[PDB]
Order: sequence, then structure tokens, then C-alpha cells
Amino acid sequence: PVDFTGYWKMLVNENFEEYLRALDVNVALRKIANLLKPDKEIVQDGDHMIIRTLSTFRNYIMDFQVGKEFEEDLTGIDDRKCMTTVSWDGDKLQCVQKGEKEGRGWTQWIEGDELHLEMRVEGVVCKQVFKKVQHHHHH
Ligand SMILES: CC1=C(/C=C/C(C)=C/C=C/C(C)=C/CO)C(C)(C)CCC1
Repeated sequence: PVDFTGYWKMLVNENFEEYLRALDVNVALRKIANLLKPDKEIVQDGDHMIIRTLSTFRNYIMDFQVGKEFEEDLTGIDDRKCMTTVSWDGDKLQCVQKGEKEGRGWTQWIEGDELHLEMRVEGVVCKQVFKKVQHHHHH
């Protein structure tokens, strides 16, 4: 069965600037973010999912139950709140983020040792791919 648990190091990060611009992330933060190579530390524990998006500058932490809508606090990204649901779709994880921006959400899946993440908002697409790694990063 598909299991996202692991530490995943960024390999490629396509069109991130335009994704952040579509979220109205301010220009100074976009400049910082353009130099980052965020990683993912994930624990899948039943349908309780923890996804820590980690960077040297700032993290964004998700901690939710698959299937259950929650209030997602996007402080540190665009500082909005979304009513968000993450759901299984076969071997993929689908996320719908209801709120100010149309078409906001993402899809996450695995191909071999690669974690794939397509982030979407307002018709803009950012695609990230991470490689599973084994050297422990201190919490
Ligand atoms: C803008 C910005 C950042 C963007 C984080 C994003 C966009 C996280 C998306 C997480 C998802 C979609 C998780 C499912 O794997 C981080 C915090 C890296 C650094 C500071 C500024």
C-alpha cells in the first residue's frame, strides 16, 4: 500500500514563483523563497497525516486526518485560512483548499523513490519532485 512516511529531499521545483505570486505572497518573501529548497518529513499513521514542509528559513506544517475538512492556517505562506479536505484517490492524495482563491489545491503521489507534488491555484501549476533520503536530519 502507498505510504508517504519518510524524509524527502527536493530535487526539482518548477514554476514556484508564479504559484506564490498567484497567492499574493509579498515580493520580499518570494525573493527569499526563490532561493530555498524545501524538504518534506512525513509520517502517515493510519489516516492521520503529518507533512512537515521544512526549509532553512521557515516551515509550513500540516497535521490532519484524511477525509475530514479542517481549518487550514496558511500563516507563513499567504496568511489566509482555507477550509481544506485531503482525501485518498487510489494511490494519490488529493487536497482541495476552499477560500479566496479559485482552484486552490494539490495532488501528491509516489513514483519509485520520488515524491511528486503538483500545487495549483487560479490555473497556475507548480510541480515539485523530491527523492527519498536516509541521512537523518535533526528535528
Ligand atoms: C512561501 C513559503 C513557503 C511555502 C510553503 C508551501 C507552498 C508549502 C506547501 C505545502 C504542501 C502543499 C504540502 C503537501 O505536501 C515555505 C514555508 C517553504 C518557506 C517560506 C515562504
